[PDB]
Amino acid sequence: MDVMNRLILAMDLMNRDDALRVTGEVREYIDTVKIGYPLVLSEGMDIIAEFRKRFGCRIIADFKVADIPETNEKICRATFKAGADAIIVHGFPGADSVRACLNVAEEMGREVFLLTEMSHPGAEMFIQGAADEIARMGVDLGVKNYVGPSTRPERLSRLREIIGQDSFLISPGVGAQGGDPGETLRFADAIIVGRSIYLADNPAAAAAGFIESIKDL
Amino acid sequence: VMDVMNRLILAMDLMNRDDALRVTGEVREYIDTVKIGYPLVLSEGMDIIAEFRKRFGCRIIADFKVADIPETNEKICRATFKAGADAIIVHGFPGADSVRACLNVAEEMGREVFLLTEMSHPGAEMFIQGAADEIARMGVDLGVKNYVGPSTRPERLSRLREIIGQDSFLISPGVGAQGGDPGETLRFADAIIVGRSIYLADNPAAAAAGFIESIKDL
Ligand SMILES: O=c1cc(O)n([C@@H]2O[C@H](COP(=O)(O)O)[C@@H](O)[C@H]2O)c(=O)[nH]1
Ligand SMILES: O=c1cc(O)n([C@@H]2O[C@H](COP(=O)(O)O)[C@@H](O)[C@H]2O)c(=O)[nH]1
Repeated sequence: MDVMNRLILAMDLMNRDDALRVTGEVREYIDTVKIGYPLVLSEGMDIIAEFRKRFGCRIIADFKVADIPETNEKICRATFKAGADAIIVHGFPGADSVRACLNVAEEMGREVFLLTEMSHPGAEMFIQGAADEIARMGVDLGVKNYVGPSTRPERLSRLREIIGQDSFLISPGVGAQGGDPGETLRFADAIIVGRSIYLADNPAAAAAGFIESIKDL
Repeated sequence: VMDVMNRLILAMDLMNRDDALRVTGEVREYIDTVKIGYPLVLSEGMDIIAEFRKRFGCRIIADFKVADIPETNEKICRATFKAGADAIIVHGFPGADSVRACLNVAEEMGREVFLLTEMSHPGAEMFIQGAADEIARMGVDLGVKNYVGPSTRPERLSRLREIIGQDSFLISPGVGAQGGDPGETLRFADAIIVGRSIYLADNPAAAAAGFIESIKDL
């Protein structure tokens, strides 16, 4: 995957008008938008096709898929039907649940991103202790795309070590949650940025600023 | 606790509105509580919750296995309750802050959180099972009153019931298609969740009636 400016917009605004306006304002800086449940549950899955019609951007569906294999398959099918190019899947529910997603992705053209360790404080309770093993499971399953935490660069670096330089790694927690853009890009291929752009007084200036920060990367 | 008719919750995972509405209507004399998840919601929109309420008397549990950071969890819960869900199911594995975010929204909006502890599928043994007793204990500490645990592992469901206490409410999937037994599961769970064994049946009403006959003494 080739992400313009190594910057993925996390579009978690919850109304269509604002979400479309803000995305339009920063469109020159990106070609990849992560759309999650806050927007989809507020405005419907039709929002994905609309983003493609308006912006001709890549769409990552951040649905943190975390069900049994049978249900995971249905979720992936519905999601790719809506025009998502990729979907984010939790590793914690185990290999069969990940494989179900990989199967559908193969069938419909698309990519699976495996979420290993999460960026928020609560990730330390259960996820962190499992995260290296989750990454190894991804490697065993042939997963090529991964998500790991900007807020813990040593954990992100370890994730990169496990999956190797050939795998693709994106990383949230930049800005609002405390992660640094430049440091994150030592290890990740792209950074995910939500609030620091979409809640900014001037989202365009915010996006430009991030790119300035990582300009020599 | 919610008064689940016949201790039986329909897992409505059909992916088109017409079939989902048909099947739910056919079993409505037997079931007043319907679990709606992402297969249906991502196919037909959140307004499907409204359509179910309009057509049927039914309580709606949104099985969204919420598993994000606290800030995103709050948004998901808000959107879900705005749409009319009585309750939402949240994963415990992302930790206490993520669960608390959901509880806080549920409290403000006058709705309920169900905490998913251990899962019913084989993959659950890899990571979830080893954390599940602690996830459940965490739920109790956080004041969670409603839980989900696996019919496919009676020993684990029994332990989960111990941890949460007799006063907590416990619902359990994996009955039928995944191999769990209705009666055995009701030793520990307040209600069983049944999907495919009802919604793929030639006569879903007959299938529901059959489940109820098998648990009539309970
Ligand atoms: O470990 C993780 C995985 C996520 O996808 N995300 C998500 O990435 C985004 C972060 O946005 P923000 O920059 O506003 O903190 C959100 O959409 C959120 O759900 C996260 O913050 N940490
Ligand atoms: O541990 C779990 C938690 C779930 O919510 N569920 C879910 O409960 C249902 C099971 O349906 P079924 O009876 O067809 O196997 C599905 O909606 C599924 O996603 C599960 O099977 N095991």
